[PDB]
Amino acid sequence: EFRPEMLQGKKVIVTGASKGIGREMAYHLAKMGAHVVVTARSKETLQKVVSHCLELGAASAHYIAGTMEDMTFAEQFVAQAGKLMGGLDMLILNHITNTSLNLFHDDIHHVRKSMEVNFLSYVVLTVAALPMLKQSNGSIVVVSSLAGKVAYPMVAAYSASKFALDGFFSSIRKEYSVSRVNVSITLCVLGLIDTETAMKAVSGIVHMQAAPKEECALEIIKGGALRQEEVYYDSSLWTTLLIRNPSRKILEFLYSTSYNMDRF
Amino acid sequence: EFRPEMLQGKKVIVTGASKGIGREMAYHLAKMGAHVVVTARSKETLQKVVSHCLELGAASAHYIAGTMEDMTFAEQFVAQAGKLMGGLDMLILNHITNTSLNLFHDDIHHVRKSMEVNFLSYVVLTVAALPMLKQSNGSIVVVSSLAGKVAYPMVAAYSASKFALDGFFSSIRKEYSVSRVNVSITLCVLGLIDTETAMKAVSGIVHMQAAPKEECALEIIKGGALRQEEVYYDSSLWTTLLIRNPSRKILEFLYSTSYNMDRF
Ligand SMILES: NC(=O)c1ccc[n+]([C@@H]2O[C@H](COP(=O)([O-])OP(=O)(O)OC[C@H]3O[C@@H](n4cnc5c(N)ncnc54)[C@H](OP(=O)(O)O)[C@@H]3O)[C@@H](O)[C@H]2O)c1
Ligand SMILES: NC(=O)c1ccc[n+]([C@@H]2O[C@H](COP(=O)([O-])OP(=O)(O)OC[C@H]3O[C@@H](n4cnc5c(N)ncnc54)[C@H](OP(=O)(O)O)[C@@H]3O)[C@@H](O)[C@H]2O)c1
Ligand SMILES: COc1ccc(OC(C)(C)C(=O)N[C@@H]2[C@@H]3C[C@@H]4C[C@H]2C[C@@](C(N)=O)(C4)C3)cc1
Ligand SMILES: COc1ccc(OC(C)(C)C(=O)N[C@@H]2[C@@H]3C[C@@H]4C[C@H]2C[C@@](C(N)=O)(C4)C3)cc1
Repeated sequence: EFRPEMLQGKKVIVTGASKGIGREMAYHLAKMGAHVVVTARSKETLQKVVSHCLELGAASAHYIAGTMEDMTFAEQFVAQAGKLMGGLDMLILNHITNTSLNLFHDDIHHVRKSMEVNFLSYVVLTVAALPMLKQSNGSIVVVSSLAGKVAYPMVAAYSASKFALDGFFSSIRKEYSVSRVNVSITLCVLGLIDTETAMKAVSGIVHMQAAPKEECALEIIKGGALRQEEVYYDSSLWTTLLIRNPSRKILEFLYSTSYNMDRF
Repeated sequence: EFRPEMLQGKKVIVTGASKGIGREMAYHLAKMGAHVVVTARSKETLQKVVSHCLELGAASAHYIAGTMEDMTFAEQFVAQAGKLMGGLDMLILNHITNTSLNLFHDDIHHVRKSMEVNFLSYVVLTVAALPMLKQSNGSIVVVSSLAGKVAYPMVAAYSASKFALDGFFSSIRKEYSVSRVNVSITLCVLGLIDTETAMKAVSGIVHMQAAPKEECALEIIKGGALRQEEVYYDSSLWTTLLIRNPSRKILEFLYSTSYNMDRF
């Protein structure tokens, strides 16, 4: 069972932590006395998150600013953050590119950028962070959505990227398992959360309950620290008891001996 | 219920039809006396597929050669094919970039190219083909894998792209449904198929039964023409009765009224 002590002194990276769910996570970690490196593009809002992080009692707090469109930056960032904290225990992958609810017409530029930022940079960051994470037997935490398990209209490019995350990360989990690479991977499936970006975007289009930004953030941190494979968090419990797919876990198992990894 | 007559005189595009499942589909279509435009990179193997297509009694048969890494080409191809057949009734999306079973290490180049070819060009091709497809109330057929519904080790990049397909195309289906855009979308989930590329790649690593290239090709064509949302095709029937996810269909529905499209 979870205890706040678990994060004490741990070295954690949070991406897209200038606002919303990201920022809330940085604050939780600050309260648990962890080492924290935060990132986003806006260095003003990032300075402010760092200050409050030190206030709340973080072991240390730093930021590095830059866009996750830039794959060179994503690689360099992880290294620099590692040197700042002298190692890495948890990689919380949270950022997403500016997106809004719209019918898809011919906006290929958006579909591309969505894969580039929401998915591809998550990979680039994982590659960079893995050596340090093997060292500490750490954790990767990937923030996904209900849109990354079931289909929604108006978030097509977004949904695609969030689906890709499940495919990739659920796949390398199986690789790590048999390679005895001892890094855990948590995929967090979130429903509507009352962040400002969210509430603006869904206003007048979608209607239903939003779950609170603060509790959601903790639920994520909880799941990663307890090395859970998935965290489900939504207002409706009917969702949390239907979003699960035991069929898939069974299939992935019946297939599990039908290949042979020993060769690697 | 299906009948070969349904394809008679229809104008159909098949991608990656120089070999394997692609080529088999082009032959089935030729037998049903359809118009056929095929594509891949290799113009030698493409000439050959065209000849045999004419032989089997295609209403017409042509090829256009070029790489689907090139997004300009994917756009131009659909247009040229449309002019050749004077319209378009079915878009069979089948090609994938060269891939093999391996643990993921740091091959970002591959992950990228995989999204570029296996997913992104599918979108580019859809955008281009949609005006003609609205005209004929046609069909889009998207070739996916069991790896695009459940997680496998050693095909991480591949799985990611095939997951993305489900997310994007399952999403725009819902858009088309309420926009009264009358183009059907078939996602074909395939298990191991005895194509050469497949048999070589899995040899010594994976073990189990492959389903025959020819029957698989027809099952796809069948599903698209009967405007089915999904086709499942695998050796094991235990798969076909476990791969289904009725929970998701239920959730997508309970959510279906909780947003309001009327604004678009
Ligand atoms: N909010 C919800 O109801 C909802 C629902 C389900 C799942 N989620 C998931 O939860 C996560 C966080 O959502 P949120 O609501 O907190 O979003 P948010 O408020 O918009 O925050 C996104 C963060 O990402 C950063 N960012 C945006 N573009 C970037 C770029 N190009 N490069 C680097 N950083 C960038 C932003 O900082 P800068 O713009 O200053 O760079 C910001 O700190 C997302 O992964 C989302 O998929 C959200
Ligand atoms: N085979 C299986 O057991 C298996 C299992 C599940 C799902 N599937 C799915 O079934 C579909 C077909 O599989 P397959 O076994 O027939 O594969 P395949 O034999 O390797 O054929 C792939 C086709 O794509 C073309 N292609 C490759 N790279 C290309 C590029 N960059 N640009 C344009 N065309 C390119 C190839 O022609 P050129 O190389 O000459 O360009 C070839 O015609 C794939 O989408 C795959 O995901 C296959
Ligand atoms: C069509 O009906 C629906 C659409 C969307 C719905 O919320 C989801 C659970 C899918 C979700 O994750 N939405 C996110 C997404 C889209 C938008 C709102 C939210 C924040 C977001 C952002 N932070 O940029 C902007 C990114 C529910 C229902
Ligand atoms: C780890 O155990 C497994 C791995 C892979 C398995 O087959 C799948 C059902 C996932 C699949 O779709 N494989 C495809 C894929 C990988 C390889 C073989 C096949 C053809 C392919 C190609 N045509 O390039 C080359 C593309 C089953 C089991």
